[PDB]
Amino acid sequence: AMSDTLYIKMDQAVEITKKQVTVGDVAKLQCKNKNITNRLKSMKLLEDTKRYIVSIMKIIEMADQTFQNVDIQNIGETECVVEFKTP
Repeated sequence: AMSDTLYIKMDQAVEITKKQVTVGDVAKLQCKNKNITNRLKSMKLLEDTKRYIVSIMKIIEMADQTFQNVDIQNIGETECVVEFKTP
C-alpha cells in the first residue's frame, strides 16, 4: 500500500499573457510519481475571456478529485492573485 506525496508551492501573484492559466502557471510541483505532477501541471484552473484569485483549497480539491492515493503537503501560499496581461 503506497501513498504518493505531492508537494505544492503556490506563488503569491502571477502575471499571465495566455488564454488559459493552469495549475503549473500558478505553482511549482514535486512528486516522486511523475504521473501525478504531469497530469496536475496541465489542469485548467481558469480561462481569460482582469485578475482572479486562486485558493490552494481549489488545487487540493482538484487533486483529490483526480487522483487515487495522493496526499498533499502545502509548502507555499494559500492564496494567489493571477492577473491577465494583453490589455
